[PDB]
Amino acid sequence: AVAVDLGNRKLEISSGKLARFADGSAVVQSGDTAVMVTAVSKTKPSPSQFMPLVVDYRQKAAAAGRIPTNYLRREIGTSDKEILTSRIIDRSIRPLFPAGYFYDTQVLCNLLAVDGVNEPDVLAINGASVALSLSDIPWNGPVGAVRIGIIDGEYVVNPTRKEMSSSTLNLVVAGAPKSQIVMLEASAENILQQDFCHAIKVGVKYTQQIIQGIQQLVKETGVTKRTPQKLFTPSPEIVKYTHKLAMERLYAVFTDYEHDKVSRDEAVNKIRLDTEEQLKEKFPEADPYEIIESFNVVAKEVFRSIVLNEYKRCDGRDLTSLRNVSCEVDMFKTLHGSALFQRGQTQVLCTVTFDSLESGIKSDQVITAINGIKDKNFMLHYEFPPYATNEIGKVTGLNRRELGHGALAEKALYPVIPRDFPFTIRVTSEVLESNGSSSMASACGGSLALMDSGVPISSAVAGVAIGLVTKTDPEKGEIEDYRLLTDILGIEDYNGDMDFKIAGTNKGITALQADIKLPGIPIKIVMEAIQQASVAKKEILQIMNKTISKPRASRKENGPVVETVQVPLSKRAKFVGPGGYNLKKLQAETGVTISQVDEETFSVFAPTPSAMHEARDFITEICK
Amino acid sequence: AVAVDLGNRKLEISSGKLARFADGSAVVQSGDTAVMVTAVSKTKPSPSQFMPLVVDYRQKAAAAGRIPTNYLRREIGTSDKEILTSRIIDRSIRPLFPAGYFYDTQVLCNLLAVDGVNEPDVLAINGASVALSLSDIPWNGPVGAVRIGIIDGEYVVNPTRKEMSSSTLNLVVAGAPKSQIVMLEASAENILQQDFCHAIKVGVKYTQQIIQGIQQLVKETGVTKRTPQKLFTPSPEIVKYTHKLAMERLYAVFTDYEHDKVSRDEAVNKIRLDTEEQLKEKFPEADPYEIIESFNVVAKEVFRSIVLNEYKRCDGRDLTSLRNVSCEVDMFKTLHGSALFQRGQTQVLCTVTFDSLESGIKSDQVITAINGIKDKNFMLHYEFPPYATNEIGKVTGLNRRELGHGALAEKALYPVIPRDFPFTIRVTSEVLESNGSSSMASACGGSLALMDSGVPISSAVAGVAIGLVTKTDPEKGEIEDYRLLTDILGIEDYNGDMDFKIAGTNKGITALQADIKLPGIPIKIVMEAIQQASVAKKEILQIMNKTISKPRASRKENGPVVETVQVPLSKRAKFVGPGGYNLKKLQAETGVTISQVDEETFSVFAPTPSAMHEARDFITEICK
Amino acid sequence: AVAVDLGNRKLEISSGKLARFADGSAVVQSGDTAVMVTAVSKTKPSPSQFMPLVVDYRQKAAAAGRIPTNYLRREIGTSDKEILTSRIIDRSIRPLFPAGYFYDTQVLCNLLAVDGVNEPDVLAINGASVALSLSDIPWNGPVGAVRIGIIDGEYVVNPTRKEMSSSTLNLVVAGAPKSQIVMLEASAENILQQDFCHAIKVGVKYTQQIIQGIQQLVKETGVTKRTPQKLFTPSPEIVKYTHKLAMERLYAVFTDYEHDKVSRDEAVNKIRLDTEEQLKEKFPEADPYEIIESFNVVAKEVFRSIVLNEYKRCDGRDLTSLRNVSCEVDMFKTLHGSALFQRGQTQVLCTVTFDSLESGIKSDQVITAINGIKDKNFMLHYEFPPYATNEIGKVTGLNRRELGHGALAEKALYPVIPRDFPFTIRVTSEVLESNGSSSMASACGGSLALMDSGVPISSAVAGVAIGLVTKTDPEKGEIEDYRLLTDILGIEDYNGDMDFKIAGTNKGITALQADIKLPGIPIKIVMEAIQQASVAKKEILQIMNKTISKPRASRKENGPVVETVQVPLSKRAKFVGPGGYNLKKLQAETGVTISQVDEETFSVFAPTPSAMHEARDFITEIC
RNA sequence: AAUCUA
Repeated sequence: AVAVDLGNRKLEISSGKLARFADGSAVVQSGDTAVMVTAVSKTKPSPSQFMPLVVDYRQKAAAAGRIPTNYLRREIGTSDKEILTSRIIDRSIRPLFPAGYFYDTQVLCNLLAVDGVNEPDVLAINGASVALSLSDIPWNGPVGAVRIGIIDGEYVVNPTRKEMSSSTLNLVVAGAPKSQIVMLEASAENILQQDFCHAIKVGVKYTQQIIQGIQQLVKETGVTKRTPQKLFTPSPEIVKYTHKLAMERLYAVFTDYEHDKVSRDEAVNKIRLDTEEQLKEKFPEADPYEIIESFNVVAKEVFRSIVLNEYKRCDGRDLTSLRNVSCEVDMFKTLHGSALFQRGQTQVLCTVTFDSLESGIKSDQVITAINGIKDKNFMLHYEFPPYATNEIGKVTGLNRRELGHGALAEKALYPVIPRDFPFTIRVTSEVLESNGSSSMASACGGSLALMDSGVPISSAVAGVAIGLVTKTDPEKGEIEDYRLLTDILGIEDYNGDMDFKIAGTNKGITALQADIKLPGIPIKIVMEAIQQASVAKKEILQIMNKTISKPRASRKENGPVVETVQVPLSKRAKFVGPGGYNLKKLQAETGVTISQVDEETFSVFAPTPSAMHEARDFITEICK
Repeated sequence: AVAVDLGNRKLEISSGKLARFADGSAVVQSGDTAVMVTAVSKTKPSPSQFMPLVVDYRQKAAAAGRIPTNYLRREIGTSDKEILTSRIIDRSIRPLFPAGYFYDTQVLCNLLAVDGVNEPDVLAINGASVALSLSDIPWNGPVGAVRIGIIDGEYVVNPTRKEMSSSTLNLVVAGAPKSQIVMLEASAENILQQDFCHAIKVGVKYTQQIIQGIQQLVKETGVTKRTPQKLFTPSPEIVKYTHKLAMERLYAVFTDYEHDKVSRDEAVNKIRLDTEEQLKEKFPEADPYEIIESFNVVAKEVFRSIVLNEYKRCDGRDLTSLRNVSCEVDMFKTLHGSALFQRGQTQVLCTVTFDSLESGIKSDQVITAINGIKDKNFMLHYEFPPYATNEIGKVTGLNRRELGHGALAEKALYPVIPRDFPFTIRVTSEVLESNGSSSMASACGGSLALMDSGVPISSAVAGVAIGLVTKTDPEKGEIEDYRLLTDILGIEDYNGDMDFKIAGTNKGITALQADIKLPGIPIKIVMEAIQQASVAKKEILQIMNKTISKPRASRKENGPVVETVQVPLSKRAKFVGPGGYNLKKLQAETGVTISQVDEETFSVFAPTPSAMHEARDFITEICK
Repeated sequence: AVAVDLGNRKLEISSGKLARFADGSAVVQSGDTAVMVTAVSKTKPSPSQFMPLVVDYRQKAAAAGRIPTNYLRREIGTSDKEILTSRIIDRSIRPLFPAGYFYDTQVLCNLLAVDGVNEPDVLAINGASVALSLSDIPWNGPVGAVRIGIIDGEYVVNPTRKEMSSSTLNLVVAGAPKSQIVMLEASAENILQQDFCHAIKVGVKYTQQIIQGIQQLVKETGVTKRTPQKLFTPSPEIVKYTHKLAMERLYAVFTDYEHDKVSRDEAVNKIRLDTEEQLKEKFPEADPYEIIESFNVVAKEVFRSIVLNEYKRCDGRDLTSLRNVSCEVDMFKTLHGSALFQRGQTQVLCTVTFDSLESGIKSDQVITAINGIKDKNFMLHYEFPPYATNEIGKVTGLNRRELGHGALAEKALYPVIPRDFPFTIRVTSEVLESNGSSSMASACGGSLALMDSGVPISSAVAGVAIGLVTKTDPEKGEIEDYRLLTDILGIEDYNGDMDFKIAGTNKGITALQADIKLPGIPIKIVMEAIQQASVAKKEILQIMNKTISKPRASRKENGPVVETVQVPLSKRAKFVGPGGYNLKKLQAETGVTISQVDEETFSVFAPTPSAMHEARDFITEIC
């Protein structure tokens, strides 16, 4: 039992009592909230040629969570917040795993107790760190996670639920030893850049104390690490031979500025098919995947050497230039709001739909209605159809990537959404084409569609992704020099080190999500990435303002309307019907929903004036 | 863009703007309704030994303006209407794919906008044709698709939502060039054969106009088709050798009239096992699938040659004779209605259950799973259990074929269902044995069960499946000679050219679904198949009428009962309970449904008189 | 058609009219309830290397066949009673399949009609026996299945639904020929052991009558069984050679009493890896699965010979000795009740949560009827997370084992739960570690957590699992001698013959689930297993009484509270809001549930007193 | 998905 003091907060780490059969287990307690995290890793390599790591953060009970009704419903039973927490934990621990660790690994978080004051999500990230640190699973260095908020101008570490409701910043920092950053996930209320960057510095300082406490527990326990039967990394001899074969061909392809996404990928694949043939004859004993990964290592190295040495990218841009940006509005008459945002080869269609407040946050069943509430009656639904990348995939159910991307785009637009709007605002973003940051494209497209729809937002929101390419000597592991790329392509995210998504208005930062593929990056690099994104964001907002700069004076005339119709008491029985049968039937044939607000008056919501005409006829004929 | 004029309707076809990464994309607009359809086909051969083709039609109710109803505020699962539309689109485009195209292919329909006037389902079929035509996917000539209605005796092309509700015919025709028909799918309010037949030729004329417009768009934007790695068809010299080995044995098996379904299949399989081992020796280098498919082609040719040359079928029937039909009602005492319909070796058990009216208004707003209500309170649930074919299969959901078969039988019996019935009518059809058109047997058994249950249907409904065997030119492809088969077996559907399922009253037609496997059939064959089915339907109805000819004078004694119970204002709180808890608990353990009618009246629906005795006893003690 | 008489009840069994394409089919009718069961078995062996039998029991309607639900199955699925009934049917017919019958088999039950009087679950078990008996699927003798209930001290065979509500015992017996017992599944209202044992004897007698009726119909039909392409039992030549190689090594491992679960399994796998390599050289032509299964046979045989010959278990204790039992309560402050129960290397964490009574209903007529409503507002949710065995598995959803084990643990604790409790009682049992009877440990842990939470249960409930090792005649098939083991380990469960899970208080039996892996066992062995378990339950109940012997005088100070707020008619519209908007908004921002009592009263349920305070502020400010 | 050192 090791206690770590974080200002006025107390963190307690324990192990050896619960779940002794798991490879690693830990209990993290703050106040009266305890989280038990377990780590299991199979010793037999997985058939899949990557690192299979699954994080499942499960809430035992909100009030009384009980159980989903049936088995297939139970598969749906995973809530949105549990999915988001699992992705944060996964992003915090994935970079620290060794290369070639192709072994099935599962990290499970079980909420032993929740006091309703201390948040269990932060404790779950630390619990994952302690469980892996104490386990025999090879995992490079412990990590510490804290939350930073700003309450009346003061920075608070791990704020309570009450403080978070009055905070202008919701930043979660995961830090590696010697003051590195592994995960950044923020949601700010359009706060200044200087205020934002100071909170990152404060958060990193706290995570070092947690790492110190975890290191003390690890030493006192006497942790021994397993030796995996094989680490799946290409041998240096095969890799340097692949470099000799395809250095010039890949260099010419990556310096060809006439390529598009498909043309470039086909050109690289054409070189690959030639290289794999020659590689197999030279090394017949090599594993079939070892041939594949050797080309990927060589191609990635050549791709990064061009930007490092020449400061020019594969499409002829320099380190700070954006791709072509085009915007459109009100492309379809019937939609309440519409926009088509294009950025390079990334194309996103955004639609705004208004609906009644009751039919937007209120569900029939109270038990499932919890956690489905929206503060401003605002939600964003993000779709990534398989045809966006010319692929075939199932379209049943939202996966975790679409869920996280929708939450990130909703976080960016949330601060500018006005309060007390008469209707629930639902923004739907569909990625028609994907060659880069579709989620930040959904923030810009969603901003345009909101202004077109006529909802009076405070300011336009633009997002951008910042890449990173570093040169690190293996003998030291430190970063010598690096480049920051603005508005990265898909290949730059794939062959880079960080996909630093950052969104906000021209005068502040609204959301941030840094996905670092390196085992930590210095504090200095993150600040420069934020500043570099500030310049790019202002340029994007200039292009957006040309298409539309202010919200329309009013909503479209074919939009929803909210009004009241008087129903007398003597007529209440026939109008509503037995058990609300008549009202339920009307809401089915026509989209009009009728809600009772007074013993004599009923509020009728009509999604369209034409939909009003069918409903108004329905009430009049029943009225007789 | 290309504009196609269809009477007073205008069709707009466009491409090259949205979703440019897919192999083919198209936007089809009618009025303010726009639908985007994309087609993606993999270039590597599928491991499956058939053509994997998936069509998904998603409503995306953001176009309508009322997208969210559930607590997740996003669509969960697939609606019944969405599944049926995906089936219609799939049937329109599947026959036009070349033989041996064993490549994964997905067609996705995104509803960009809907105006509530023009139906997007018809535009989705045309969009699938344009997307496939402009793509590089190997696909035959363009397919036009229109919906033909009859309003005040006038034939209307692509009727609006308002006209579709006043139409006595809902016919969808998909046409190929040269006025061929690839898909027929209709439901009529017991209309005459002459009126039904005229609408078909009117619809085929309009689909040629669409084809001409699509061909112009293909000419304007240059379309080059890909060359697949290979088309998986058996080699001609392999097929002709299999003919030498197994022509005589298959000829004897197919001319043996003492075979049943299982014995005929075993006899053919015995020849297949002996032939395959000889084929492998003759062609050691041949693909293992090429050996399997070569026998299926030879067997299909021998099976069809007997019908064409000798006009005699594999079971001894002629082209017009029906199978033995046995009807029998009143299966069990407690069922409200029941019937056991036997048609050859196809056995179907149909049950009728009377539910409350309140159980039929389940929409997505009330319950997340089920959306929509039936115009008449009547639905048909169709089951195809795995033991019907002596097979093992998952008994879970996600069965597209069962949903499609149930919809076909439901609309076959829909026109005769009486209006303003006091109870919801639920017809459950189970296939106990299957050797043919079990779906059509669900209409015959369903009407027998409806009459046995006491429902005053207007007239009896009988269904039948008409097969087809053609002898086309090996080069021209023109249909030279053909035979229409009445009440086909399973092997006649598998080895045939279409499964022409048409049901109706002795005086009219109520439903039709033509599943053509040929790349279009002449309009003359469709008309002759309709006439041939009219004669067969009369014979089936005569057999059915002997078992039962009119509905029973009253419902069964153990049928549902509805009457009110009066409670005082003082006892309302105790009777209803806190938040309706007492009513929901009594109605969950006793089985009755209680709905409030007035301030003193409660309507109780009891499925059985015994159930009302239990509910009455519970009311008495509560009222004490 | 054959009619079998069971006292005042009548069974009608017929075949040959419905679904003639299936391998086996039968209709079993009692009263106006008819159940149709089919059996399909593939003739091509499956590559699963075990018996792939799946039993699916489906009902057209819920609440005694009064609410149609077949149409809703597409998006909703199968309810838990359908899962439990399928499990019971599977356990009644699985042990009678021949060894090595690795062929896909599916048994499906279709409720043709239900009258709301005769329960179709019992008829489904008999229909599975008749359908398999008349089929060509290789299967052993027929099984008769009856239900026995005690109504006013009288034993009733196949009691009606109305009778079952007034019964103190719900016992389902599946019997084999020669009065053998195949499946036992009982829940009792804390009845005496002697009354429980007599009902088993009565049930076995009634199942013999059904078997004689089924055998008559089989003879009349003239059933001929198929010859399977292969039976996948390991060859005796390979088994005898594996014995020579691993008899001595496995003997030392199983007599090493310092082993724990992981070390013992690792030591066994060490021998398996070496022996399986030597086996391949001796029989290169042997099936690779045959090599695997031959070692499993030898290891099981050596494991059993130690118990029979020496009367010592693999961990050093004797046949009637329990494992080390550790109990602990009140570990987390905010939990309404908690308990950590340890039994050997089995660890179970049990939590008690109080909710409002309205949480039992699901707000929908069909959905609430599908899952039912618990009689005493009490249910137990049982989880078996994959880290309990150091395994990786899909964590979303509850499989068949988790649902059945949770129902067994809920059955044990149900008789002692008090009535008229102001709150809904939810018990969550999580298996942190598993090495034995986790479900039985969930009854003990749940009893500790209920007393700690302050629930006034009538008596503490303890459970245990009894194993069985028999020396059966190679040809005669009779049990020469046997040993009953108390509180078996997982390895003794794996290599044993029975999972006799049995729970009860200090003065009666509350639940029982016998999982027999043999093709029937004599009723004398069953009687001794019940007696041996009563001794073990006494010792367990004494240990748990030291940790906590009586429920706490009151619930925890941070538990739920139900209050009442009075609102005027003028302020009702503002308080409830448009269409109950404000009430639902509060229910999502604080977790409190407000329900209308009358025109003036609203009842507020708050999980914590703090939630009551903040919600009370909202009511005052909104008014 | 069933069974499964649960």
